[PDB]
Amino acid sequence: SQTIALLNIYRNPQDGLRSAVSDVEMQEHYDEFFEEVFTEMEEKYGEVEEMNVCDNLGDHLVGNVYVKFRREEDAEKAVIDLNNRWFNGQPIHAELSP
Amino acid sequence: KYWDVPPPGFEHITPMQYKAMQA
Repeated sequence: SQTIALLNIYRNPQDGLRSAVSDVEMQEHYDEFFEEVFTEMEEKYGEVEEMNVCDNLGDHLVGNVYVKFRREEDAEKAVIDLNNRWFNGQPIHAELSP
Repeated sequence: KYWDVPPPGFEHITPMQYKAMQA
């Protein structure tokens, strides 16, 4: 497989005007996170074909990250190295995703 | 900001040794 999955790596615990402000901050926090992960994927593991940060239950609280590397080789090596790294105070749980 | 930031107090063991204790 060329795709790897970083399990529950995207965390995010805690009117009208409040909703709009909340939407913006979440979006900016999402984009910051994305760039953060994407850049590292390309910098140390290889060329990324596709990448997405998911919202598992739909509550924006937790999500997986999927990275499709152009090369099956890069993917397999990323999984091994990533499983030996920390991310935001938690160990990473990497896995090849069929 | 995120990369390689270990849980407080566990910088001296590896992520794999930390995960081994999770259940």
